[PDB]
Amino acid sequence: RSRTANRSGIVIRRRVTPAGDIIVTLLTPQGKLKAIARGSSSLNLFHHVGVQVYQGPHNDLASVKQAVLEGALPTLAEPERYAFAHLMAEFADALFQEGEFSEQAFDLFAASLRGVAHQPDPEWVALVMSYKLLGLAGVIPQTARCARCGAPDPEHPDPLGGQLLCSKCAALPPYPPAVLDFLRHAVRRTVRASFEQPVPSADRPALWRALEKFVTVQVGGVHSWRQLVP
Ligand SMILES: [Zn+2]
Repeated sequence: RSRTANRSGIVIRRRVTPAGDIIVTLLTPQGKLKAIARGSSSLNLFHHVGVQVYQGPHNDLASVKQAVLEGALPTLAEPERYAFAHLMAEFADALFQEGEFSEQAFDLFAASLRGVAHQPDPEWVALVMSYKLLGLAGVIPQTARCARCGAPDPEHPDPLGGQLLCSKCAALPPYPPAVLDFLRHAVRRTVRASFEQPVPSADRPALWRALEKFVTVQVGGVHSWRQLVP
């Protein structure tokens, strides 16, 4: 809401044009920012960056006037970490359509990139953080009640909505207790507590499947993200 503006954030999308200029999307504490750098920092993917940005009535894209690298995670150069970082970025972009993206969502996102970069189990960090991001977006699964009939404490898969069905609405067998436990409490408890309670990787494919379904149903700017899910 001004001509010129200083913003700090993380590059979550980056495309160089044949013309030689960099079109970037950033997540900042004040929300998503779409910007262009015509042609210090090269605004590299997943870099935490400080920019001065001009936008007037004759340019719909804000124009990057100066850009300084404030922080980077060089460890996202590892294909597997990079894979999950790219998943978090695309997830954040699709969830949250902007301004709608608080200071707390920014901090959560950044923390997710830090977990992905630094921890033994990046796929576990991806999952925890995706359910925690769902919460701050106000796209919360109702796991205390059955998706169809409303019966408390549903324990079964939900093939259509990605939520939870009770035994009497469900065709499929119950989830294992640890999947169930996580599906119930992932959104509400701390990042750290969920980090110290990892779900076994044999049970994980089912968490991704519920997550896909739920997002495909509740949020519409997807397909890019779907393609990066394990
Ligand atoms: Zn039911």
